[PDB]
Amino acid sequence: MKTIFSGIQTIGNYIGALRQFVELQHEYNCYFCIVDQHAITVWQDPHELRQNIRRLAALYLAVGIDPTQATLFIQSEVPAHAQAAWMLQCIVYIGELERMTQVSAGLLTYPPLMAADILLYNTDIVPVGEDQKQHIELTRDLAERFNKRYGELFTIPEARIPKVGARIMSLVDPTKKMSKSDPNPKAYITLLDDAKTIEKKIKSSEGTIRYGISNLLNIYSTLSGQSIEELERQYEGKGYGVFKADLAQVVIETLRPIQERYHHWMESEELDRVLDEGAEKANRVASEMVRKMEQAMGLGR
Amino acid sequence: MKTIFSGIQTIGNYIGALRQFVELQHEYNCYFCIVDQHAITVWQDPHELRQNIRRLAALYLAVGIDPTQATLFIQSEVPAHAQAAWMLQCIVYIGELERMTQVSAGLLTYPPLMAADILLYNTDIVPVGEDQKQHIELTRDLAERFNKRYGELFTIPEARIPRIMSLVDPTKKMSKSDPNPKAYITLLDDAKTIEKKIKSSEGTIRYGISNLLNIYSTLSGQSIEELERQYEGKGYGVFKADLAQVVIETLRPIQERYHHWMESEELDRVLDEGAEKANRVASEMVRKMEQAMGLGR
Ligand SMILES: Nc1ncnc2c1ncn2[C@@H]1O[C@H](COP(=O)(O)O)[C@@H](O)[C@H]1O
Ligand SMILES: Nc1ncnc2c1ncn2[C@@H]1O[C@H](COP(=O)(O)O)[C@@H](O)[C@H]1O
Ligand SMILES: N[C@@H](Cc1c[nH]c2ccccc12)C(=O)O
Ligand SMILES: N[C@@H](Cc1c[nH]c2ccccc12)C(=O)O
Repeated sequence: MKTIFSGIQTIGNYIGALRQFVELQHEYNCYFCIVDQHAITVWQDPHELRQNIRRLAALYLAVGIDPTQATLFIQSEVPAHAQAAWMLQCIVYIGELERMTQVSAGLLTYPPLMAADILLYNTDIVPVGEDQKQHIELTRDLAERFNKRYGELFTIPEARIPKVGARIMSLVDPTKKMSKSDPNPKAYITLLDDAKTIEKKIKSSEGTIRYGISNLLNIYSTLSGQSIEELERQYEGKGYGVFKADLAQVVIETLRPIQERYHHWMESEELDRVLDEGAEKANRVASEMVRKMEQAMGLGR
Repeated sequence: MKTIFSGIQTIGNYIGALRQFVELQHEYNCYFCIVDQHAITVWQDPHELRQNIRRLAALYLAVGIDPTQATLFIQSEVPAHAQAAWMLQCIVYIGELERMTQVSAGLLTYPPLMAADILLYNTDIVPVGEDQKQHIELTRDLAERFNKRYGELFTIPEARIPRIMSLVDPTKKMSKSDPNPKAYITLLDDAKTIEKKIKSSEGTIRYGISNLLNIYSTLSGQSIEELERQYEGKGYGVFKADLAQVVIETLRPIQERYHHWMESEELDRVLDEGAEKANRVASEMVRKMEQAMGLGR
């Protein structure tokens, strides 16, 4: 089976990145890494960090990520990551690092950690956007550079969101992508948003439902299963008011089961057990790579 | 006891640092790390590397380093090293790094790794020279910045070592890295090489001749005042012949033990026990670090 690696630091994420994973995970060997070591490249409150790792894990599970199916782990719990990362920072060039479009040295040297994340698992696909295209080009060069010197250890990874989905825009600025990092909470809808916020958020000159309206349609159709033409027919003479009233219900219906599970997980001692399994599985596959890598460089014995 | 940490990548060395430790290990908690991870910041042949790691260990044991006493281990075998290094590579500044007095990024980022090497063990002293003084001030700075943000978790380390020149250039310092193999005497140099190297205008033994006295004076236990006396009214030929014998006598039992360690499988066992011990101390420091930063659970 092919290998997929996703490193994770809104309904736009569910719909673009996170949704097709609940089933893709059945046809692929999937890894969902919570990159907490990448997160400290910037200022964190230890309490929020620790607590943000938890919710994320519980959310991926609440969404349908199956731990029997996929490997969901926390990056720092697999030391092979920081190990392979060091070896790769020894083969990478500063020039390469500074040329990175995107001060603590972590802001500069994190690219080799992201490459280690990927290369450790002999991954084939990396479900990332164009914003990470440069990071992938680089981990692909690093793999090639190492495979040529020491002989082939790595699969050269490819940048793909297999079965990718509609791009979700902001509710305040439909020319802007939906981002949880938005200063206006009204711009996005969070997977944990309560029925009432969703409604209010959805509620806030031409008047025709035909493909901001184009964003509400993309949201409506992916979430309801209907085609944009179905809905264009459905609302042929209808106003934005009832369309929105309808759309707010399909969003609440989607997030309800999700939110109900997120809470069971957050309360379950099974959450900690699922992450323990995932790091064991990962440490195993990763630990093996690290020693094949050292074997090749002449490290230790 | 106070903790001493030494990271290792001639007789100049032995006289300088390594020899005293044989006594010190009993009074201090000493760690002798073979920095194989630092070694890869520059081009290595995988075979020679793997090989040099082995002999360095055998040489240290052969010199008198007591494993029941100190901790001799290979850096790569303690993962906590690269983990702490990353955490410290996020608090260090690039500017800090770039002013580093000393291309592959390993050549710019290894300082945070060298500070972790030290900080992981709550080391009090680091027995290094002046060339590392910029390196130590930086690790004292990183520890400081960390404690003040998170709380008191590292002992601020001191750089103190509780000078032999080249034999071909007495204004230059002895260094294996000399293009000229006669500039130095290796610990493994045979008796013939030792003699030759030592044989190679005032003609008076008073303090390149001041260097020989210093080599002699300390491998012998005698003193310079007492050696000047001894060698009143003789010249360099005898002085040089007696001195080649104190050097052969010194290195001979070291070479015997070294060879025994090199084919003994107690070697791999001393190293296993060594990494095990390090992993224990370091691992705990690491989870204490992630605790302060909020990493994992
Ligand atoms: N508003 C959005 N619309 C579509 N895809 C998104 C949106 N927000 C995040 N993603 C995707 O979800 C994943 C999370 O990465 P990030 O871009 O940081 O959000 C990536 O693959 C993004 O491409
Ligand atoms: N030729 C030498 N003369 C005196 N001390 C030396 C000599 N070589 C090494 N040392 C000491 O032993 C160590 C090895 O030097 P280095 O490992 O390059 O920093 C240092 O701590 C020096 O202070
Ligand atoms: N760097 C990515 C997250 C990430 C870390 N490691 C990865 C490995 C593969 C894909 C993505 C990642 C981001 O900014 O969100
Ligand atoms: N960087 C040192 C060796 C070293 C690595 N880590 C260390 C920690 C403490 C003291 C020295 C070291 C050298 O150039 O030789």
